[PDB]
Amino acid sequence: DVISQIKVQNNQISGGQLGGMPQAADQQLNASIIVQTRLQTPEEFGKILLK
Amino acid sequence: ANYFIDRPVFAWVLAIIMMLAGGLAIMNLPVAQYPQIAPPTITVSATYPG
Amino acid sequence: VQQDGSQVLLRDVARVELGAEDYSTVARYNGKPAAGIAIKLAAGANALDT
Repeated sequence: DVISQIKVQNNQISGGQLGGMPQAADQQLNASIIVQTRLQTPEEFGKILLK
Repeated sequence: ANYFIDRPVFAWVLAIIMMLAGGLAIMNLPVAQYPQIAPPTITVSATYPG
Repeated sequence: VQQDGSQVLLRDVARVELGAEDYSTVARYNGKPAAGIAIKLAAGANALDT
């Protein structure tokens, strides 16, 4: 359970782009989406939710 | 050296051999705009969709 | 498959279309859609006959 939770909560989820090819006409916004990033400090690791 | 003056046929034969070798070279010699000037570089490309 | 019995298909939830792999490039030749190829020659080859 600990290994699976670490794998789930220490991932590199690729959100994508808020408006990207093929985009709609008259589209005037383009930005990247950030969902998750890999943890960096033991304090963050110790806060992983097991249950 | 100077001994070709006594033997014109040897000089003419050498000239003919040179011309034939040059024609053979021109027949099969690679041509290009420029030779390999840039140092070799290797490119590694990876894609992570999204 | 629902309890009613009607079959749920992919076309019922999505649009399936023969599209492109990479959509992030618009290539136009004189304003018209186009695609190109670059030929990089070989070593020991004749650039004229090639």
